[PDB]
Amino acid sequence: HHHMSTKDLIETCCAAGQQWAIDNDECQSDICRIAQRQCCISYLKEKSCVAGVMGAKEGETCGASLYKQCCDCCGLGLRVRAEGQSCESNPNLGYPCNHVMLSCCE
Amino acid sequence: STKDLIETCCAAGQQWAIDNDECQEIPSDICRIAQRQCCISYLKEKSCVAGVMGAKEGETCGGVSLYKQCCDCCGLGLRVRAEGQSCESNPNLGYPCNHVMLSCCEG
Amino acid sequence: STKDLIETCCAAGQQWAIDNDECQEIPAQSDICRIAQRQCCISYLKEKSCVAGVMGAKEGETCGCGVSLYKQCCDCCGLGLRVRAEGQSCESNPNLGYPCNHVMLSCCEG
Amino acid sequence: MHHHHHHMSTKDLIETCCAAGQQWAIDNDECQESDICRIAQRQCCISYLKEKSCVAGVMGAKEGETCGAESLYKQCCDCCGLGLRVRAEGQSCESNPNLGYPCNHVMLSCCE
Amino acid sequence: STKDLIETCCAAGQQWAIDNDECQEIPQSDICRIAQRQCCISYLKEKSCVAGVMGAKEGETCGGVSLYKQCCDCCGLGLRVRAEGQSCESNPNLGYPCNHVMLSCCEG
Amino acid sequence: MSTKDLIETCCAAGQQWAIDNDECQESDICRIAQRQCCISYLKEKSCVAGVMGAKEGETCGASLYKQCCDCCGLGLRVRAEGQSCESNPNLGYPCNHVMLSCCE
Amino acid sequence: MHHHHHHMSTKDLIETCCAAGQQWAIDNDECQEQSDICRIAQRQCCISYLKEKSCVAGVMGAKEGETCGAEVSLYKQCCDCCGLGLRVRAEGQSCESNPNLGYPCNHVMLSCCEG
Amino acid sequence: STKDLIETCCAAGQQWAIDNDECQEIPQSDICRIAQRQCCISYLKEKSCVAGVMGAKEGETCGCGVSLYKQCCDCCGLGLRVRAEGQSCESNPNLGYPCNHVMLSCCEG
Repeated sequence: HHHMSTKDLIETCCAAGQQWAIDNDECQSDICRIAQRQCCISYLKEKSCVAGVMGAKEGETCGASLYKQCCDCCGLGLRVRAEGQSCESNPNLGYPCNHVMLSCCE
Repeated sequence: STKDLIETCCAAGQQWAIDNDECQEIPSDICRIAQRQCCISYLKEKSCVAGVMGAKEGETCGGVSLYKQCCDCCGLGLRVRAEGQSCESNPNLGYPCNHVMLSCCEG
Repeated sequence: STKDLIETCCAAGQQWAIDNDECQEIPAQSDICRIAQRQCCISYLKEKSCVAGVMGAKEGETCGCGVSLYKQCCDCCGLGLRVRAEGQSCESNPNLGYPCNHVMLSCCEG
Repeated sequence: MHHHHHHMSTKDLIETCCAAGQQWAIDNDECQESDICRIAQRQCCISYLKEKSCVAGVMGAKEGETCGAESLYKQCCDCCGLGLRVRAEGQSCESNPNLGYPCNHVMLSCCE
Repeated sequence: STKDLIETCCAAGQQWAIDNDECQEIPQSDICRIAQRQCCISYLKEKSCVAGVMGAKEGETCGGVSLYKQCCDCCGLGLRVRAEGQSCESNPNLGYPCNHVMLSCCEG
Repeated sequence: MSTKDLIETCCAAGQQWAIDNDECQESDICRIAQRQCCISYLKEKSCVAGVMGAKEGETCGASLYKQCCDCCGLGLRVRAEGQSCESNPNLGYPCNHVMLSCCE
Repeated sequence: MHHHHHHMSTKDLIETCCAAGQQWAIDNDECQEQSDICRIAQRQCCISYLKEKSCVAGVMGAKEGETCGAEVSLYKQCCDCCGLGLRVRAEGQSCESNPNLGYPCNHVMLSCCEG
Repeated sequence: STKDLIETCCAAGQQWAIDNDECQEIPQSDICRIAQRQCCISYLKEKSCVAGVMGAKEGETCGCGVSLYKQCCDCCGLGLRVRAEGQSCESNPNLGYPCNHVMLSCCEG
């Protein structure tokens, strides 16, 4: 077994997952596995998203993915800003698209 | 305007999500991006809400579906609440997992 | 239980309201659940739009198949404001309905 | 141009136009019918029709009528039906303010 | 005299407006043709404007030389302000006759 | 925003749109005020150009350019004949005003 | 969201949920039936009731000559353990507590041996 | 004698439990088989129970085998929570054995 509350186990397994994501670029007792996987995936998602945003700002192609999603959503904001128009929050775009579009627009 | 075009193409995307339950064969870059993103967001939020309800109903938790993710994350919050403990925000869990865990933990 | 199902489906409805600004296309499901979902979705949007409406009126905005009470609560608040502005006290008028009466009184008193 | 001016207080105007609205609702079943007056008229007109349709809805549910598919008739029928189903299961009614007004009140009344 | 010719040709233009509801067709001197056309257009404009004002006051949806829509819209501005218990302010940027019509509808 | 302020705001936007772009394609209250102030600006500008055209001896054509050019031309022709100007309100606005101004 | 809160002590909640569990066991023979405290107490009291009942049936089974079974319910266990005590008694030997048999086997063996 | 056979087969069962952590394939008279199985199960039950209790005291939150790990952890947890509230422990035999005993033990100090 383990000798740890459910809250502490979540914290512990979350940190392990993040650490696994940093160590390896992939996310390969149920409570622990869920927290591990979720924190692993979130780290890789946020990283790919930030790379995507930087890609758009640098003029790089988004492709044809959180890289692509964040690149495209940043591109929306850039194009609006380029037209001299003000940015408006559109929650229908979802997360993180809306936030990314606004950030790139402002 | 670009703002109105986004709104228009966003509504088309939502409508496509309702009609087909997928965003793969969806039909300017601005329009295509807004369509796809609003299509995906709709399916994500729908599957997430279903997932939360699943967890509260005692279902086993186990494309764009957040059914499993939201079910799992809700389940974290429920288990902590069931132990009489308070939950703490953990942004490392990501979105919407953190928010869903907290919501399920605090009622 | 039915009570827990109502709570569960109610929270789903509220969550749907927060996520999308509508309850018309709220997505193998029981009537009890569908009713609670829709009703909690609508209540959330009504209360939110109402509070926004009240703030609108107090900030000097002139209001004059959805569920928004923006306009209603703005107008009803405006009634109370105008009475207050004339130095008069308000009187409860339940015929105005809910939440118009309550909102008018609240805006009339302070 | 000459016009007829009146100097009725806002409070009195609200009362007056409210009574007119209610009376219009009673006379005709629609609310097609100064901003102060128009708001009070419409709101009192609509409240009357809403309360009436709501009470009809409650009676509908208690009689076993269908509420409709996918309106205050329908809303109050559905909300009453929640309370009825809970009562039918032998369970006690719990206030749920999240259901809003008048749904919560109607659910409780039909439950108890 | 030129003054009398203007009056004469002006009355002809008004008459043409009444008869035919347009000013494209001419029923001779530049002075006369100009006065005819201008008085024809003015008559149709003022008529359509007054109809537009009445439309707005009667609750009609608003909307060539016709000012029906313009005067209906501009009246509607004044009505809405009046309905809110506020006084109107002259705004010359609205142009003529929009400003005048808005004010008239706002005052009563 | 109050209705009065919204009218002012949307009016100024319309004028600004007219100045920026030479056309008026661009709440109902806001859209009406925008369009009306846009159109008035373009109308007054074309009218003033028309008046200047007439005074410079330019042809009016065979439009507020043409209207104001023609109306100015009435006043010019009366003045040229040595006759005094008389207000004729039946000519309407701005024709009457323009004719008088060009006549005096 | 509005929620209904209650503030019952842990001790009272245990008592309450324990009584519910026992009642459920009496009403229905399963223990399938929101806080962990309540769920634990309910389940434990439900299962204990069914265990003690099946055990007593098992003891009576052994005394009546019934087969215990082969290879929640303590029917078999208590029947077998009673049978141990009966066989010792049948040999004219005195009963000796053997705690290694565990609970309730030891107690049941002794009772059947002496009784 | 029957008594000695019980003791013998009981010790075999215990020994099997110590060697392997199971009694499902416990490898002959009925008396012997019963004693073997029962002593095997009791040993694993008591062991898992004591581990469970220690788990709860060390801050673990536990809420078709023979393990009492979870049961004894949960029951200990009841006693701990009551003690943590400053309240006195009350015996509740309806909780059964060993839940009641374990709850009390964890409650008292």
